[PDB]
Amino acid sequence: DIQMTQSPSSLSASVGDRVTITCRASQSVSSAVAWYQQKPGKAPKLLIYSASSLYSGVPSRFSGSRSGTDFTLTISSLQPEDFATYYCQQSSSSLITFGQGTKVEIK
Amino acid sequence: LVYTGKYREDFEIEVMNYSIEEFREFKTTDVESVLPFRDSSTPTWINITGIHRTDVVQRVGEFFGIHPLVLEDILNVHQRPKVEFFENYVFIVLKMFTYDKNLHELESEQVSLILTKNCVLMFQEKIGDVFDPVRERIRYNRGIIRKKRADYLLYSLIDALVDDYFVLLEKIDDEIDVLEEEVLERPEKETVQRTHQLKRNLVELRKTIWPLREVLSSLYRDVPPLIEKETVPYFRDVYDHTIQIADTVETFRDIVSGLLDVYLSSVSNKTNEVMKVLTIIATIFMPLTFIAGIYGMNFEYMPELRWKWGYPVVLAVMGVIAVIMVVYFKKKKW
Amino acid sequence: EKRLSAKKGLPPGTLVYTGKYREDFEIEVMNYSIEEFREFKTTDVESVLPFRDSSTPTWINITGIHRTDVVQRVGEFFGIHPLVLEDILNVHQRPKVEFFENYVFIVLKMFTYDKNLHELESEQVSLILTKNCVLMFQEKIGDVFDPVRERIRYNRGIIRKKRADYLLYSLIDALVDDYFVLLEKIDDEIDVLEEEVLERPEKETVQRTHQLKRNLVELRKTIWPLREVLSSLYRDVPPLIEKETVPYFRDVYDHTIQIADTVETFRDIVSGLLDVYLSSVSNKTNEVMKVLTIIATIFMPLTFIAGIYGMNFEYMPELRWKWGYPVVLAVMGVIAVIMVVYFKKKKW
Amino acid sequence: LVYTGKYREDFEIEVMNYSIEEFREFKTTDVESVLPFRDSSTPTWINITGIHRTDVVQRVGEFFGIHPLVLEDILNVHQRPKVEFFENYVFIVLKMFTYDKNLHELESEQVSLILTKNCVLMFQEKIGDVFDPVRERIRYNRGIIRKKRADYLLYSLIDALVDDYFVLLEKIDDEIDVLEEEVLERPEKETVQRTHQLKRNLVELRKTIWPLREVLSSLYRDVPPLIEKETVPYFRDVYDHTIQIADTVETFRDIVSGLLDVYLSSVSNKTNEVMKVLTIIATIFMPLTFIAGIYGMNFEYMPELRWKWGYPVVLAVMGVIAVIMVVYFKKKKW
Amino acid sequence: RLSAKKGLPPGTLVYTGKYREDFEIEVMNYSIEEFREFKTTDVESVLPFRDSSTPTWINITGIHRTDVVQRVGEFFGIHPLVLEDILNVHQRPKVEFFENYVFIVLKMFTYDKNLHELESEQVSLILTKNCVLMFQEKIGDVFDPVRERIRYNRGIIRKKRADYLLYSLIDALVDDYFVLLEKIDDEIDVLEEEVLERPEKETVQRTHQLKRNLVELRKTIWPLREVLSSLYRDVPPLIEKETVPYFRDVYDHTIQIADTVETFRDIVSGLLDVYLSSVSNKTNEVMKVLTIIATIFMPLTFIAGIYGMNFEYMPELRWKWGYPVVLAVMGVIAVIMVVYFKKKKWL
Amino acid sequence: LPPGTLVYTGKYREDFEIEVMNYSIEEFREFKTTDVESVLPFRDSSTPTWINITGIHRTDVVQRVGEFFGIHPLVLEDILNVHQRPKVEFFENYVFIVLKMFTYDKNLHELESEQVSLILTKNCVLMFQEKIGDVFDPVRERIRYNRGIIRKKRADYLLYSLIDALVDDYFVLLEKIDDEIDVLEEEVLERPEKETVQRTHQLKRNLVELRKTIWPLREVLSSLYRDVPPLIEKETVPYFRDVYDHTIQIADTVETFRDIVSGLLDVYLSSVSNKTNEVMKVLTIIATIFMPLTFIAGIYGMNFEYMPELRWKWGYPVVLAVMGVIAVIMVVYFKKKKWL
Amino acid sequence: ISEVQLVESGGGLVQPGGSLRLSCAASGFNVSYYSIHWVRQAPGKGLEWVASISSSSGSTSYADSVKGRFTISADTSKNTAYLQMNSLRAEDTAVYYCARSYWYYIWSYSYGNAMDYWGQGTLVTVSS
Ligand SMILES: [Mg+2]
Ligand SMILES: [Mg+2]
Ligand SMILES: [Mg+2]
Repeated sequence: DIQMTQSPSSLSASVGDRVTITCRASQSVSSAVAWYQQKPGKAPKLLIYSASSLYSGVPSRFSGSRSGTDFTLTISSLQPEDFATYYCQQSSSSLITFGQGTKVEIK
Repeated sequence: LVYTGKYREDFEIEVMNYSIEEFREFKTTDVESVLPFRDSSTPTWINITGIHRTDVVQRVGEFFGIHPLVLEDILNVHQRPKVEFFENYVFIVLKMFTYDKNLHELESEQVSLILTKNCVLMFQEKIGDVFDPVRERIRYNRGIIRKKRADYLLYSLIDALVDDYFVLLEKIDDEIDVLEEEVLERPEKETVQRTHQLKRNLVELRKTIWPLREVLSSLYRDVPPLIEKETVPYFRDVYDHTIQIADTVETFRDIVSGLLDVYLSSVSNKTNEVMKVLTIIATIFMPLTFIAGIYGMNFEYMPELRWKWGYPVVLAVMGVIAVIMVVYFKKKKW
Repeated sequence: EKRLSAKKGLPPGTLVYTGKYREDFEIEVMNYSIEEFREFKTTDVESVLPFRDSSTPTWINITGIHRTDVVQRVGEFFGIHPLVLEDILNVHQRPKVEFFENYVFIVLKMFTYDKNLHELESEQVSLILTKNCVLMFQEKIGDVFDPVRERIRYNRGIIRKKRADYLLYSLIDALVDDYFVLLEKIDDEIDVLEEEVLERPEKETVQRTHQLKRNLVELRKTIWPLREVLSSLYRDVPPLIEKETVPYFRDVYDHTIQIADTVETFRDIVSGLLDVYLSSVSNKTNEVMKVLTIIATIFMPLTFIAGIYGMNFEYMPELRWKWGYPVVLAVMGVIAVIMVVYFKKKKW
Repeated sequence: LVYTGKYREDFEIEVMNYSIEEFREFKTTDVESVLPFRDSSTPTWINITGIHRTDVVQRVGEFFGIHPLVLEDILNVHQRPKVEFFENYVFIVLKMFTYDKNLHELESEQVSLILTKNCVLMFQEKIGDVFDPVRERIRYNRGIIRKKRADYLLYSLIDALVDDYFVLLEKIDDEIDVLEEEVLERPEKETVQRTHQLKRNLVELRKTIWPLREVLSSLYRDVPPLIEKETVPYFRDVYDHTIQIADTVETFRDIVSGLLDVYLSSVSNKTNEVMKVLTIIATIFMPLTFIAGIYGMNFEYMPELRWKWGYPVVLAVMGVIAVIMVVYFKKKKW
Repeated sequence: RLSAKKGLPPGTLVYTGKYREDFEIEVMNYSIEEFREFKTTDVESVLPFRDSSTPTWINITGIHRTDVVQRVGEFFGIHPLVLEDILNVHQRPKVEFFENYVFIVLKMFTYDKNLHELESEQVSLILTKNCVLMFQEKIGDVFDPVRERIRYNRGIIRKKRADYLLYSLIDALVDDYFVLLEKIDDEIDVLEEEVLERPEKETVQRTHQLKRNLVELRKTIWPLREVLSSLYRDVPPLIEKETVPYFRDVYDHTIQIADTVETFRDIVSGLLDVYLSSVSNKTNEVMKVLTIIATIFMPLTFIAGIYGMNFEYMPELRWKWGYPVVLAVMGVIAVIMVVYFKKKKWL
Repeated sequence: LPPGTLVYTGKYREDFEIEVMNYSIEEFREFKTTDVESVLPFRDSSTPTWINITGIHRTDVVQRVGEFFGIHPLVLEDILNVHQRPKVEFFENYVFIVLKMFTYDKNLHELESEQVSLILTKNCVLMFQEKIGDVFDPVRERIRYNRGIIRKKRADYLLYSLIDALVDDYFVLLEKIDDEIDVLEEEVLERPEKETVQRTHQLKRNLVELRKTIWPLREVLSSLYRDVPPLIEKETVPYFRDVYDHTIQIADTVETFRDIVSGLLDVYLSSVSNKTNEVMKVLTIIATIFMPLTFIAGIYGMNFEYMPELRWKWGYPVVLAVMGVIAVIMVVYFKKKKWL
Repeated sequence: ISEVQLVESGGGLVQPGGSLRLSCAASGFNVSYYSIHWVRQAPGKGLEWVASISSSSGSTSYADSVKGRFTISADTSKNTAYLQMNSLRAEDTAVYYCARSYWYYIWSYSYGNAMDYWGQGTLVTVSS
């Protein structure tokens, strides 16, 4: 079972800032990593797949990249609606796992 | 009949004689215990982890009725994967791989399979392999392995080997990602060494994966009586998996070759830059060395006393000529 | 025997879009005849399924194949073998042609070239020719088949008076025309890069040159299978294609021949450009090493003799040669100017 | 309608109606009146010059019923030559190249030819063409120019054009020989620029000539609608001339390509010789200066003293080590 | 040589090859129910098989004896020009159709890994009625799998006619082409490693030899496509319609071979440029070392000669530890220059 | 000039002869004359005849010959024009063939070309040459000595035999050029020089000239075979096809030679780069040895008043010893680096 | 025709050690061409993947946290995927989402799937 370690868990920033969330895998996950955002009381929404490809309809401020077993999600310029919890996901195996989450708070 | 490899350290012979009703295992080092298993109706799996101990392999060779030439084939390590068909058994040569993430070093281990009626034989040079899932499936009655014949055991072994190749490809994929990132921006001599080593690794991988595709194709396409007709789709699946692996290997080769080409493209600029540096440093110091040497000559009529205080004027002209050379080098962007 | 492929870490029967474009989806149909035509755009596939059993030729164009459900449904309703659908969804492929007793399946490539970033991007387009339908499969909005659309819309040419075979010919002809315009773009890019390579030889220049080299190699590996496809089209005529419309396919084959020859000439030109770059950089290095060696030649012997007169043997004729030192400087100047004259003789 | 031409200095109209008995020459500077007006009795060759006065183009197009599409096509400079066939007339567009040794580039102008029954209407952009031999052939009644019909006029014009291309390629051959002699004797930094200019000129002529070759290919063997069958061997001859010109262009491109490679080899040899001079002088003069600085150190107690002309002994040992270094270079071929 | 039989009348049977030591005739007459292997030396033994009602494969190995070739051609009614093309080893691969037979010329390659040498042997096939006539230059074939499939009914070989036998032979020859391509790719890889790692003169000589081998191979392969395309697309009366798809498959294999050889040619073309780049990299490492040494030691010797001039007005009378302070200046300059070189990542 | 002009553009006017060989299955005759009227009455003949009017510099004789045979003035212009691409023309009465003959010089490294023309009318073969000496001697020997099957055929076989002899001469030329390419590749692989580049450039120019002449010959033979004229008998097309195969083989050989000569220059560049690397290695070794030692000699050659220099650990020998130690350390370092 | 929708049904309060079944109605798409996933999010915790079904092939995958305790299945005719939960524990209390994913391509040997459309989610409470 591949473990995704997502840090930080309690990021805080103001609107217009730059958010970086980094995510690490316990072993090799060949670029099969996706990101989701979940506002409280709702369902998760897909943002990035293949660790770089931007999902259709997702705002262009979201970005992703892969450095080996290290993955990062960036909100280049925060918005009032960009405050939620973001998760990792590996799908290189039939058993797919999530990260523990990262809440971006209003500063 | 000599072991041509390097691993001549450890020895032990495992046995897994299994059937639907029950299974029996024992890890023993004495030759005579693993002999009478050819008469067992139930499928049997013998694993000889020592090849340098040529006595045991010769003994089982003349006990199982397998030609001495293929015995030499087991005892030979530097040999690409191959398959041979004989009336009594089928001979298959395969390779395992271990890749070190830190050291970037890829080493290979040969495994040889001799499949006879209701019995399969391995031959390894070292302790450690990837056939463990097959062992677990034989133990806890997980799949359909225990309810079938020895050819299915051969299929499971080859399937495990191809799965290990998939894992190795994952490791190489991470390495290629990081290496491409490093070469594209901020390259270094260590990065070039890593690129060369990874290219060599991929060359070895291609050279050992193409014969594997050939072996699996010859396995399922024309089926010798040793392989049942029901197990053909399984070997066909393994053939498809080998196709996947070879395609990934080719793509990685192309990426690494492009990485090398882009780096070697810019060598002449490096030559020109080193020339510029050396020329600048040599030109602004040789005339100064000359004038210092002339004024350090041991003649007796040198006006080296007073004469506008002596050393101030020579230091001034050295500075003036140095800054003039610097200005001259400012032109043409040196 | 043809068979669907088993892929590790993937359920046995699933078909996967092997691509990068997932932005948009569209289905466009033009049902045309001698008298009247009709065209509409839709998302529902049931709106376009019944055209399979139709009399007048129709051109069903499906943009966006990331919708594997639509591809599977169309292939099932039209009776397309699953391996052909798996080939449709695979874009890491070379152009190909496959003949079946009920349909013919063709793979082509489309190219958009950008002056900025010097990027050569490929889009795979698939054609299935059936009893009276040509199935168009694409990945994203934007193609080169506007001329065929216009001819259908205003009864130009002879396309309205023919069958689906002429429609297939027209689409392939338009794609080859796009190949020609791409080759012209490559002319422009080679001209710009050759202008820059002679006087500004840098690392980004050779990066661009090697990018062009790889682009041309890809263009060759694309054009050769295209030429084979057209050769098999006109010189192995299947039952789906009439005895007519074969001269047209021969014309398209000739056009492919011209394109291949132009690609070879491009490869030769770019190799010449790289040689020019290396020559220029080598000439600059020659100039700098020439100035270095002139300085060294003028000064190292002179520093040597200054060191000779800078040592102390206590019994040397150090003086009384008209003070000697002026004679030493005279020898310095004489050998320096002789070396200067020699360098002028060598035109350095 | 609109044109991309740049020169508007000169406008002139030439009329030339000729037959066996006599010919008419007026040379009116205005439109005046065109003699044939579709007379279909005598061969008429009217020359117009200039494109700024577009009204003449529309007038002649409307009078003789020329389709407006080709009329729009004529008023261009960047279009490649092409041929179109119509029942009423045949439209052929060509180009003329002029070359000078002083500046080393080519000026291009577009020429159109329209052939109608006993009427050959043409187009022009500059004065002073190569059709003076054709005009002299008209005037002095030599050959078979004054024999039959008007298509032979078009053949004569095309023959004059291909003769001009032949002499232009001869001039290119002369300059290629000159540049070959220069490269094989005197290399320079500007020589590569000159050769690049020549190569771009060659690629431009390669771009332009092949459409003319295909136009002449379509003129012959296509069964033209209205052309006398007695003039087809002449079209074959001019087609062969175009074929020879194309082959000569390809060979010229090959030679110019090889010139770059010989220049690159010369540059590398230059680097090598400069390097050898630097290395030889450094080797011959660095140890000598080291020894001189050794005997010049200020150590109070040194064994050095006058020992049978010690200063000549040290100078002699310096000289002999210089000699051995020199002979080492000589035997090493430096 | 290429000017053999220069001044000779057409149809003159002259052998233009380097093999004059071998000769044997092997006949493999097979039917649906039985076969009969037969090896002989006499020409007259194989002549009765001209009218046998079963598929026959007469393999004449060793054509330095023009008498055998002429006798066989006369009995089978082959035109003398076809015979003189049979004996002409340096003929281009081709296919020619006549009224009663089909004439084919192919080349099969032998490769040597120890000495990077490419050898070619010309093999000619004549397809007359239910008979395939085969001519070679030396012992050693590539059709042993075909022989074995005839011996033991592994396939449909004995159920079909002579055209299927011709198919089998062409297919085996194309299989050798695939094997040879594998070997050449292995040598490509080893030479690429040699070029990138350690450039030498032996390396450039091997690269030139490999380039020559690839140009010969390419010149040979391209006519093979034309031969196969002529074989299956246009039907002669001698080839049944049921064998056409097989010839189409072999044509596809030739397509693959041509594409692979073009890739190999591209790599070999880039090899020498890579070699020059690598040698430039090595000499630039030497350049960097020389530049570093000069950069360190020219300024220090300059300031060691400036203190050591014979001017008698400097404050050298133990100003503030003159020798120690100048040595400290030496060390400071050397350290800062080494730091600069480390920053630029040369050292 | 008008198309009917009969100017001759060539460098050869020294000699002029006319050679006629009329042969038949039972009758054989041959004679050389210097008069056109002597050889003129052969057009209305029922036996194959070979008229070889060599030495094309007097245009009057060929004008008269064309007038007798009805030869069109345009092909008179083309046959009197030396700078003509190899060509084939078909006419209802005759077929016109323009070919070339090549001479190569080993010592001068120069390639020379001679233009030969052929006109086949009914049962007559008219040959036109620039000078004397050609490659058709075996044809004459076969006709004279009763060999082959030439004497029992029509003029089509004679045309084929002449073209076949010309192609065989081309084979000989390509063999000589192969020998030259072999010696050049040996000379560039073993002992490169400055003149190597010029020699390779000359060989490249010769090869491009060869290709420029050869490819039209292949086209001419292809048209001769594929589009059979009514003049050439149906039975003689296989011979023309054999000559066509010879032409395509020659073209392939020319292409191979071009590739090899293209690679020669890169081989030369690799050699010179290796030389440059060796000489830089020598320079770096010397400089590395002798800059630190000069620096030390300068340090201990100063003029500072306060120096621990009188007698410190024997004084003078110790610095020489430490410089020798530095020198040997650097020498063994270079040996380990394999630079030396 | 219509937008892609996922609706869950069956969330309820079940005694520990008991059983309940959750339904997932699929609208706007055919359940055969896609893979249906169940995702579990405990109150105050993050997302946890629990199950997966490939209806066309019938392939299933289960997390080790529920392996041998859950069962996932689909009805192609009903366009509905199921999750049979029995032998429930107190830790199974969560909101259970239903999601749809597609397979995408990275290399020849590597594949990945991303979840596009999620259901509202139903809450299951194991207590008392
Ligand atoms: Mg002193
Ligand atoms: Mg000194
Ligand atoms: Mg012959």
